[PDB]
Amino acid sequence: VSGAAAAEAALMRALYDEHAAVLWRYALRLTGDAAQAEDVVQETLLRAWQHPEVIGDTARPARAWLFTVARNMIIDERRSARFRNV
Amino acid sequence: QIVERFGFSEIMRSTLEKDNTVGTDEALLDIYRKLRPGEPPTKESAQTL
DNA sequence: GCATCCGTGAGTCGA
DNA sequence: CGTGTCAGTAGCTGTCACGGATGC
Repeated sequence: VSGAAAAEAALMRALYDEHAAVLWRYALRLTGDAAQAEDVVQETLLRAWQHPEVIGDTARPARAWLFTVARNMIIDERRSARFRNV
Repeated sequence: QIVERFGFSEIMRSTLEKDNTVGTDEALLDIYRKLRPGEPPTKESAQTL
């Protein structure tokens, strides 16, 4: 029903309230730019929404998966396009 | 013990009277929510930092 | 109705 | 491309006069 579709939004908002700020701090240390940390956070939680396998098990820490995804994103930003211009 | 230590001055009495929250596990979470906002405040998560 | 706090300004010219 | 046990800024206040919108 429609409540089944609203439950997914409630679940995303819950994982937001529990992981967004900590992931922002982590990305902020790895990059040093807060405006970049916000982008990393948005993209990481977007990939979290696209993977129901990470949001299914609550007895397993999804925070570590979030940190790993953010780390890979940040190291991908650190290549050629930044290399020349930054 | 706070009244025991800072009793010789009336400004500290007024400080402890005008205080908002009381409790060892309460002011700790207050400091947590004013220091690292946007995070779930656990007694031990603040006891750690 | 007023204390708080925010935002504004703070010389000119040099190799 | 896939990602999955702790995993969490640097820096910093050593400016100030002044006016008026903002706020308990």
